[PDB]
Amino acid sequence: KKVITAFNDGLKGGGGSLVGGGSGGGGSRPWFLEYCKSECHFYNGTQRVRLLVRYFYNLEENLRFDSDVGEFRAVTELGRPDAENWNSQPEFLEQKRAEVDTVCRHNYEIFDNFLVPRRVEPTVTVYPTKTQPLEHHNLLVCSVSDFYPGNIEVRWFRNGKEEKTGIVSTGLVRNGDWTFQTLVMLETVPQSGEVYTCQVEHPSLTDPVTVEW
Amino acid sequence: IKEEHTIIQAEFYLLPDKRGEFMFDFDGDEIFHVDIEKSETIWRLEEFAKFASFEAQGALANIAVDKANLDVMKERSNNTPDANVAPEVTVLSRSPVNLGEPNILICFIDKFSPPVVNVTWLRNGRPVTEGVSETVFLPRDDHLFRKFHYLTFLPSTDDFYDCEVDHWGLEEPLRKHWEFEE
Repeated sequence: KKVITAFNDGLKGGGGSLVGGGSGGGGSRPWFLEYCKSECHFYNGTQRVRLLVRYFYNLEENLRFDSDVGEFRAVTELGRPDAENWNSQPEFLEQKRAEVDTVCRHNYEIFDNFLVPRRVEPTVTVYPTKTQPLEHHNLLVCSVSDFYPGNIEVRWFRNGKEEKTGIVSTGLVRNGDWTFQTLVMLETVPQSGEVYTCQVEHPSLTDPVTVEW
Repeated sequence: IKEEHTIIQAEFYLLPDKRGEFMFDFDGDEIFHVDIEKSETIWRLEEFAKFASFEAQGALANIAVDKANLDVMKERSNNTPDANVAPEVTVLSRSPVNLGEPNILICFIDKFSPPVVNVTWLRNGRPVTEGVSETVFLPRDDHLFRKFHYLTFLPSTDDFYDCEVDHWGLEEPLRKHWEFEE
C-alpha cells in the first residue's frame, strides 16, 4: 500500500518587525492566520511538473516557492525575512527543490491509480419550465447530473441545427463529493414539427447521449 | 493524450481559536484531511482508503510548525489583523428533485476568511441535527475558503428549508432559503 508524502514546512525566525501593515477593517474580532498551499501542477502527468508553494498571513499572500525559480521569493514585504533566511540554507533549499520529485511526482503515481481514472456517467434529462402562459421566450431545460470528471459538453439542437444563442446555464456546478452537475437551458418558443435536442458528450461515455423534446 | 491535474496540500493554524487543518486537494476536490485531535486520516470517500495511506503524524508535525510560525508572523506584523471577509451562501439540491425520492441539499459557503463558521440547517424553521454532514475548509485559487454542508431530505410540497450561516464578517446571520419547485 503506497504512502502519500507531505511537504516539509520550514521554521520562520523573528528578531524584526514591519511598520504597521494594514487592516482594511477595524472593530471586527481580531484573527490571525498562518496558511500555506503547496501546489503540484501537472501539465501532462509526471512528464511536466511545476511546484508552487504559497504562504498567506491573514488575507495576504506574502511568500512563494516556484520550482522553476529554485528559491523562495517574497510577494509582499511581510515574507521577505523568510525568503532571505530560507534561501541561505542550502540543505533546506535542496529539500524543497527535490519535493517536485519526492512529493508531487511520488503522490501522482499513487493517485494515478484511482483518482486520475475516476469516471461517473451523467444522468441526462430534458423538461420545459415556465408558468404556463409562456408570454415571452419559453424555456427548455437540459439537466445533466451526477458526473465526473468535470470535462463535459452540452449542446442544444433545433432540428439538427445547433442553437448557439438563447442558452442560459448554471455552468459547471461542483457538489463537493466528487460529482458535478449542470443545467443548460434553451430559450425558444416550441413548434411540434420543430424538434429540440440535447446532446451530451463526456469522457465516461462511448457515444454521445441525446434527448429529444 | 494529456493528463492535466493539480494536487494541493493545504494547511493552516488559526488564532485565537487555536484551530488547525491539514488536507489534500485533487483538481478542486478533497482527497482527505487529518483529524488533528485524533491523529487520524479521514478519506473524503470511503473507497479511497484501499488505494493509499497517509501517516497522520506528518500532518500534526506540520501543524505544530504552522503554529510556531503564526507567532513569528504576529510579532513581525505587530499583531496587526485584517478585516473579516463574509461568505456568499448558496443552497441547491444535489440531484433533480422528485417528490418522495430521497435527495440531498447542499449549502455551499464561499469566498470567506477566517476559516471558521457556524452553520445550521433548518427544516420548516426548526434546526435539523440528524442526516447532516459537512466538509472541512476547502482551498480556493486565492486566499479565501469555501465549505460544503449537506442535509439528507425527502422532497415534499409541505416543507421548506434554510441554511443559516454566521461568520465574524457578517452583521447578522445569513439565512438562505430553499423550497421544492417542480
